[PDB]
Amino acid sequence: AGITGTWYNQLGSTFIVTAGADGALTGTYESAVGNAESRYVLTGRYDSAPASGTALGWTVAWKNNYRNAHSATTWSGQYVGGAEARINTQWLLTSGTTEANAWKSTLVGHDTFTKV
Amino acid sequence: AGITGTWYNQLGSTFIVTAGADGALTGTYESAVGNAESRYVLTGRYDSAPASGTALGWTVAWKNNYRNAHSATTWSGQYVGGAEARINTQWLLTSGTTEANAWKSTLVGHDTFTKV
Amino acid sequence: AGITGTWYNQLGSTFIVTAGADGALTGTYESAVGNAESRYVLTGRYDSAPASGTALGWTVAWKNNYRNAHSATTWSGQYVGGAEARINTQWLLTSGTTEANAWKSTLVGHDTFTKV
Amino acid sequence: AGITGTWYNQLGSTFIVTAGADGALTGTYESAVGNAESRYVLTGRYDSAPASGTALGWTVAWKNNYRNAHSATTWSGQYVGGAEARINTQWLLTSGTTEANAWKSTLVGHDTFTKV
Ligand SMILES: COc1cc(/N=N/c2ccccc2C(=O)O)cc(OC)c1O
Ligand SMILES: COc1cc(/N=N/c2ccccc2C(=O)O)cc(OC)c1O
Ligand SMILES: COc1cc(/N=N/c2ccccc2C(=O)O)cc(OC)c1O
Ligand SMILES: COc1cc(/N=N/c2ccccc2C(=O)O)cc(OC)c1O
Repeated sequence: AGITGTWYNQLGSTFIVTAGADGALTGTYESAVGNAESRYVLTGRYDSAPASGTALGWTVAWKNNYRNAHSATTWSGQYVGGAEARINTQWLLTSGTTEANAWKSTLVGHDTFTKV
Repeated sequence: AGITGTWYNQLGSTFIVTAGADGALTGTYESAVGNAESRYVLTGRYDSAPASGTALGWTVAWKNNYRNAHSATTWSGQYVGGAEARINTQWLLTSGTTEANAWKSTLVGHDTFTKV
Repeated sequence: AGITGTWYNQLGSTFIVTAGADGALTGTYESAVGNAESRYVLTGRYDSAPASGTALGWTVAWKNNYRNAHSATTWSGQYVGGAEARINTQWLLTSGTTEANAWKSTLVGHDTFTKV
Repeated sequence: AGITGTWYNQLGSTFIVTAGADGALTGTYESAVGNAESRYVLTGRYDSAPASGTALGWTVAWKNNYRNAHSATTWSGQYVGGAEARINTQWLLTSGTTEANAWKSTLVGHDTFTKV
């Protein structure tokens, strides 16, 4: 219930998610940045029996019917309930690269999600 | 096909994955370290129409029928096919923490998966 | 000039730094969290001829005359001038560990520094 | 003594370091990748009174007499002594960027240094 809903990050990206009773996370992601357009499928897992924030993570491969950025982002964070529910994350964005360029394949950042 | 199979990291953890034609990653993860025992459900996404490496990612919430470590790991990387196929990753392990311990909620590492 | 001064992060930690004409960073760090007390020596490097933020980084080994946490933090970020000068960073905190526990040796986070 | 010497990462970059009794790391870094040429000054800190691995870190701003990549890398890790001494690190490479490209300013990787 807590997790399920629409969330936006500081970049203006949109995350629509449903938390299943089995610890599954499914929804779609709409990105404000990068080489993207439209929504992308997301899938993740969360602690369906948390103690403290709720640990969760999700992935988006930046490929839909319109574009392919040949990359994937994984968000690792925790959900924090209250008046102002937030999802605090750290993410890794890996681009498919040649062996020579593999060293600079992964970006790291942090996103804060606000529930609408 | 290539991604689909049983993989092992340096630590001896086992990742059994099924790669869907649509870009879905589904499977089971069995760890060799941490507050864990047995297999855990994994879910991810991958680039199903790659260009050189194949971008992918997945999440495991460290909760099963036996234990709950109140944490989740996300692996972000690329599959490199060939005679000696590998999955080179970087991971974030976030524990559910109180707001006071939030600064030290996330661990970062790298794992190399092979079929051996 | 820009970089040189007293800065505080969101945790209430204190960073006193002087930027040398040669791209050197020296000062002391006073931590609000962890197993620390008093100041610790810091050393870093910055782009003394920036274009865009100014790229910089610094390290602190958590050892002084009073305590030893057997760990080191490296902050990688950029300085951004203006009315409100800020240092936006990502950090890695590695703890000396045995080979068995090396996998969980490194924490990752992000700090924003405000100049006073 | 142990840390002091010439080390090489997987990429073939060369790290010449001097470890001070007081916990200072000073030296030169010569890269094998990126918008770089020649040696760059490095500065860091290390635990000079370790317990098993030895925590350390260092920074290189990618500016010298020949080029300026307007970026800086920080390596955070541990020195493991013995017959086959190694320095296992994780690094953050931040480029100076405009505020619009700040989200993708930082790369993350891992380097293993040996004396061979
Ligand atoms: C690699 O190239 C691309 C990058 C991209 N980054 N998104 C993100 C990545 C990490 C964290 C947040 C976002 C966020 O959007 O909130 C999005 C793309 O789809 C537009 C794309 O093609
Ligand atoms: C929350 O702290 C925990 C950490 C944990 N590390 N595993 C991993 C973490 C990152 C990358 C690989 C592994 C790997 O095992 O391959 C496993 C746990 O199992 C419950 C656990 O609770
Ligand atoms: C490992 O154990 C310790 C950890 C510690 N984290 N500091 C930090 C680490 C990363 C980022 C910010 C801080 C910050 O303080 O702003 C500080 C210690 O000195 C108190 C200490 O012993
Ligand atoms: C700003 O983008 C750049 C990246 C760059 N990568 N080096 C490294 C980065 C991280 C870890 C190891 C290395 C290593 O070389 O061992 C080197 C540059 O030299 C100017 C440069 O400009």
